[PDB]
Amino acid sequence: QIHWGNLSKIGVVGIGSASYKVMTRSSHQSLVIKLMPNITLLNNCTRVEIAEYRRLLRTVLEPIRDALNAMT
Amino acid sequence: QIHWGNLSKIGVVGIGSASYKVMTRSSHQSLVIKLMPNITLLNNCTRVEIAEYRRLLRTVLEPIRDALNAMT
Amino acid sequence: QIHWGNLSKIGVVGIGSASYKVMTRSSHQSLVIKLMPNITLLNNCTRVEIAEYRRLLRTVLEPIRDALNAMT
Amino acid sequence: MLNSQAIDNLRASLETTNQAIEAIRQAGQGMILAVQGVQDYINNELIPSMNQLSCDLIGQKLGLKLLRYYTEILSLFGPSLRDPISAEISIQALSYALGGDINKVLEKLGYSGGDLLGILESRGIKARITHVDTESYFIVLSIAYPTLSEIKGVIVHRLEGVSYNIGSQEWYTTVPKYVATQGYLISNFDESSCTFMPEGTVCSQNALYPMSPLLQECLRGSTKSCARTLVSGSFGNRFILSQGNLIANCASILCKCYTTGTIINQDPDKILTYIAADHCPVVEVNGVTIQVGSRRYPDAVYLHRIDLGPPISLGRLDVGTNLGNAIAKLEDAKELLESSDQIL
Amino acid sequence: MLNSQAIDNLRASLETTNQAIEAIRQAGQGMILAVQGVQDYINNELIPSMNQLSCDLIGQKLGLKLLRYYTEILSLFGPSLRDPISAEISIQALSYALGGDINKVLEKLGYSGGDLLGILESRGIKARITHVDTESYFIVLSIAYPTLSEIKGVIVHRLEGVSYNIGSQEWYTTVPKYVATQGYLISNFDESSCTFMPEGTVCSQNALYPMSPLLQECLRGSTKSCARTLVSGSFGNRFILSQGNLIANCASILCKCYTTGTIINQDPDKILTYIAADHCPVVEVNGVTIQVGSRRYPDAVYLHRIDLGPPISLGRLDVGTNLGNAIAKLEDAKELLESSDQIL
Amino acid sequence: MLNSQAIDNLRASLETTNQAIEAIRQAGQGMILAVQGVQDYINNELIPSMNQLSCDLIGQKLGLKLLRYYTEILSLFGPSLRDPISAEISIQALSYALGGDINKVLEKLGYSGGDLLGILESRGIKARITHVDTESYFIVLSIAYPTLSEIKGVIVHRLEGVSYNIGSQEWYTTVPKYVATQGYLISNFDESSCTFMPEGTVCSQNALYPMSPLLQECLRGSTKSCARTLVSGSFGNRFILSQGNLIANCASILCKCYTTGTIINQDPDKILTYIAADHCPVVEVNGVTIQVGSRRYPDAVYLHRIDLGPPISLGRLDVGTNLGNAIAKLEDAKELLESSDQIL
Ligand SMILES: *[C@@H]1O[C@H](CO)[C@@H](O)[C@H](O)[C@H]1NC(C)=O
Ligand SMILES: *[C@@H]1O[C@H](CO)[C@@H](O)[C@H](O)[C@H]1NC(C)=O
Ligand SMILES: *[C@@H]1O[C@H](CO)[C@@H](O)[C@H](O)[C@H]1NC(C)=O
Ligand SMILES: *[C@@H]1O[C@H](CO)[C@@H](O)[C@H](O)[C@H]1NC(C)=O
Ligand SMILES: *[C@@H]1O[C@H](CO)[C@@H](O)[C@H](O)[C@H]1NC(C)=O
Ligand SMILES: *[C@@H]1O[C@H](CO)[C@@H](O)[C@H](O)[C@H]1NC(C)=O
Ligand SMILES: *[C@@H]1O[C@H](CO)[C@@H](O)[C@H](O)[C@H]1NC(C)=O
Ligand SMILES: *[C@@H]1O[C@H](CO)[C@@H](O)[C@H](O)[C@H]1NC(C)=O
Ligand SMILES: *[C@@H]1O[C@H](CO)[C@@H](O)[C@H](O)[C@H]1NC(C)=O
Repeated sequence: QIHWGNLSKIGVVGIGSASYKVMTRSSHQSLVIKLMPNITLLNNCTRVEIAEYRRLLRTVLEPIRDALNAMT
Repeated sequence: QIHWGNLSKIGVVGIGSASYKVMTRSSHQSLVIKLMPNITLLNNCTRVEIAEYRRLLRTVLEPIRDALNAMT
Repeated sequence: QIHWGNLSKIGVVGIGSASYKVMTRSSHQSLVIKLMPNITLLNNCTRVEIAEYRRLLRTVLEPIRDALNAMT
Repeated sequence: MLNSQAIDNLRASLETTNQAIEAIRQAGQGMILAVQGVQDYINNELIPSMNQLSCDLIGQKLGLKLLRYYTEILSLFGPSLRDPISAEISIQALSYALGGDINKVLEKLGYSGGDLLGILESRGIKARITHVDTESYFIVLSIAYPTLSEIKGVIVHRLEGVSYNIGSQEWYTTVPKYVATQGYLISNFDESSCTFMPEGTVCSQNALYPMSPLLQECLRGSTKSCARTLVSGSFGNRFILSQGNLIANCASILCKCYTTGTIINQDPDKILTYIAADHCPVVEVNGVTIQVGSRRYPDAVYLHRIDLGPPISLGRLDVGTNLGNAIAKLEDAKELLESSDQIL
Repeated sequence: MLNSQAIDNLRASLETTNQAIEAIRQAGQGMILAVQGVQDYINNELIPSMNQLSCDLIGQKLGLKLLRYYTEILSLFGPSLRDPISAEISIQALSYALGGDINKVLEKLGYSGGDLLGILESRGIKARITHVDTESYFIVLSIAYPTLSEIKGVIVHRLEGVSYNIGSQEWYTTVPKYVATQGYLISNFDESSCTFMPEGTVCSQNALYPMSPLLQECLRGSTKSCARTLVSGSFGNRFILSQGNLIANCASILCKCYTTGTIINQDPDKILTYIAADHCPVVEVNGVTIQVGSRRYPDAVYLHRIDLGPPISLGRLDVGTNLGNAIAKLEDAKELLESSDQIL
Repeated sequence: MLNSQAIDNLRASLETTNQAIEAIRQAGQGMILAVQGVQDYINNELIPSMNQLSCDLIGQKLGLKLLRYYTEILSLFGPSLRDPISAEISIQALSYALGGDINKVLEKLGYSGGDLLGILESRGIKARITHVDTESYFIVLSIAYPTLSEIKGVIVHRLEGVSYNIGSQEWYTTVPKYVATQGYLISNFDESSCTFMPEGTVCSQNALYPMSPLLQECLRGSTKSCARTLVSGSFGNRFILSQGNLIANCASILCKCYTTGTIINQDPDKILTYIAADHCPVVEVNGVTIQVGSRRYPDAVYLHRIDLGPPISLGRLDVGTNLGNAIAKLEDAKELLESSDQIL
């Protein structure tokens, strides 16, 4: 029951209004991202291209794995 | 007119100085990003490749539209 | 020390504990990222493809240089 | 006799034709080697070269598929790969994790649509990488989902103050930045762990603690119980901007409407002056220019145009006109030979 | 007489043979033109087409190799390219800058391993782009690494309050959110520039300032010195959630366990009520439903499947049957024609 | 008698000639089938395979162009795609939205160049996705541009405190973290919604409220009016670090220059000790090792090298040497037969 009429005569105004929600215990889920898709051919025409993609993955994934081991 | 000399005899120091700017009513602009470029040929040699790109676009754009519809 | 038994009788509880570390003078290092790899052949087949890559680079790099020159 | 000359000339004429046929026979040998040389070229430097072209193109097709898959992963799980300790998840990753739709996200998490707006804007959902397997190239991502409890009847109010004049003296009222009400009750509010939003404040920790009886009287109407501050030797603020409405203390100073050029006069009966964004878009208060209206800039469009080229068109070889010509003439010699035998 | 017509008999037969040879001779040029036409088509139409296909395919191989490099740059240095003024570095960029391993990172920066966890989670390492070269297409990043000094013996404690109840009157104690202790000494703590973490608090500025003697007694056991607030006409919080344990003031209100349905009764001797997540996963306090237990959702997997096709394999042309047959039928008459001259 | 044997001699000689032409004629038909078989293989299995390779290569060219476009969009509008509610905009997207240059950005937005630095560093420009069209595949962003008003003459000062000794007693002065001055006037400053930066402070809300007369005298020189805390049973900080200069309270403790090994001895008349980075880069105060100088690490470079191979080089078929001989032999018998035919 804030009296906004009297309270504005002393320079106080209300510039917002909202409900209140407090955070309780959090839930958890595990998501597995497989970065290497399942390829069925694996011929001699794709050996070099698969290795080039694997080298891209090692550039990204290896610093993550090496940092997890060091910090834990 | 802070007396920085007398005030350092009691352990108080000044470690910065800056001007004061207060934020005011914001401006607005609309930007439209066309994620699908304008291909003119559209032959039979490009039917599969265009569909593969549209599937990539739907993976990104569809969750945005669904979230906008649900949250608004 | 803090008498946690007596403070619980007045509704005060301790919900954490940690060590204290304060930041000091920071170190500095310069990293140079070469976004245009060194290509050896540069024959007539690889002319339009290198130009299209350079157009991609200018879309990203040119706004950075212009902003740096204006703000400095 | 006469027949001897006739036979000798016939013998000489027949002898020449024997040399004539043998020359044709050696010409036939050249054709076989030429045709064999054409066939050898096709099997030695065309078929192997085209198979290498086909083999190279198959590898290029897979490499483009692989790169497009990574760009999809970088598009969705980008911040997590760069920040394995704590990173916010994307709306695409949240949709995939809980079913395949936001409706399943809302029901599984118990959100209300406006709860998700306050969680997405406050960045409450964080992902942490807990396992990386470089042998088989996958990462395990652990996602934490906030749970929200609403205290029914509690409303959080934001208070913004401005100086005011009593004659020739300038005062300032000290009030908390935030208060909370539950029906007729008023309490204090701590905004340290909260995010003020129109739909509702989401606080990670408790924010409500009681209010003293003296401050309750101030907020309930008895403004003489509030703590004032005479502005002598100091200064405060003389205007507030509140979503397109300007609340200013234009007493004892010069306020003018920069757009129309008029002077905004403070009538002594009223304490504060209220200026709307429509009556005056730009206002000067005490020499300070305030933008009350909202400027709009012309729309911009980001687009691309791709021009292709039709593939090569290799037509029919069409060398059957010369082959048919030789076929017809070979048929003539086949018939003509039998006729000569009948004479003989 | 008989010989005269005999000469004519040879004359009529021989003359046709010359015409017979003439027909196949011109048909021979038909074969030559066809073979030459085949060669012209290969040299002028197929060879230029394969070279054009090879030239086009080489360009696509470079383009794919060259876009994959950028996607690696965007993957590691993405936030810095978009925000050149200030951006956090990725875990991959940090390893590259300092040697090539996290072990080199820890020894060069003098981090304990738990210091890196605190720095990474607080986002203390920032990169600024200081130079962009457009002619040669490179950028220079300036990376700042924090250095940490640990005050040995200082422990930071987080305090959380709840409105306790004695008799029928509800009270509330005012304490700082954070305190610090060094052995037997207690001080105040300012969390403005700090990040509270289980391993330790990393503060960019100073946080320690001394505590008044009156508040020291309150924290040391003399709870009568603590500042207390009678919550009459106001309201505070009635429960605290901390690490899966709920601390609630269940006096004078109705606390019930939503799962089991039982009513939680507070013994009058005890002040606060402690509820563990095992006994009750969901609790209702004063009509508010609190989730104290942790829910787990089924695991999800993000994966892709790529299906390819075997490259084409053109077989051998294999025209040696007809070509080989002609070879047998060509030089078979070589001796037959030569045999005629021998008897002559 | 003589002629009769000669007629039989011509009878046998001409008999083989008719058989001789038949053999080479049928061998000629074998050549036609051989050449036709070459034509069929080229037309039915090389041209379709060439066109399929050309058709597949056109698709791969478009797929790379489309993927390069998305990577450019992901590079510029990445955070907005992942966070459609509120994400910061790129320096590249800001340049594109307002014309095509930063000079147009500053003119249209009315920024000073140092205002953009403050806005970019505080992340004041947000983009919100307001419409997604999944049929024509476009999105609409709504960019909000902050408007800044500068109050002339107001300077914001940041204060930092440290304990000091007068005799054997350690004291501590309580002052606000921030103060503001306007000429001779001094006010308080609330940093809750502000970003303190060297160029200036950008505050989303008001930060200025007046100062009490007692605190004004404290800051103006009358230090006896300042509120002091006796550190008895508590502790504060004994050093400050400020832009590579260390301010420390080295009274009654042991301060050592760890690099040189000398003891930093404080003159009793002076209150605080000032240590510069050059004189001592590493300092020990009360057993705490403090890094005053900034360590520089050797530069690192991120490189890539692409090595490729020239495309195949198929030469001319060059079978004209065998064709020329057959042409020469064909012309040889062409004139030889005709000249002998004149004898008949
Ligand atoms: C990958 O594909 C193969 C062939 O279809 C099959 O074993 C299965 O789908 C996948 N196997 C593994 C080990 O991922
Ligand atoms: C494929 O490559 C392997 C490894 O070099 C080789 O042993 C095998 O013969 C190749 N297969 C063909 C069909 O060329
Ligand atoms: C761009 O696309 C639109 C619709 O897809 C089409 O109407 C228009 O003609 C295209 N632009 C050009 C220049 O052809
Ligand atoms: C192109 O594809 C369409 C759809 O299958 C088909 O009807 C049409 O015949 C094709 N055109 C050619 C030239 O192959
Ligand atoms: C690129 O490689 C060539 C190899 O000849 C070398 O001379 C040149 O310096 C290199 N350019 C660089 C490293 O920028
Ligand atoms: C491309 O350059 C090569 C030299 O590598 C030259 O032989 C060829 O004629 C050039 N083509 C054009 C169209 O300029
Ligand atoms: C508000 O002011 C008016 C006139 O002064 C009067 O109702 C009273 O003083 C105030 N109201 C309350 C509820 O205190
Ligand atoms: C804590 O309470 C107990 C009993 O009331 C008693 O030791 C004393 O009051 C408090 N402790 C201290 C150290 O003051
Ligand atoms: C500053 O300190 C000196 C000596 O400590 C004192 O005489 C003087 O009054 C103080 N104030 C000013 C404003 O100089």
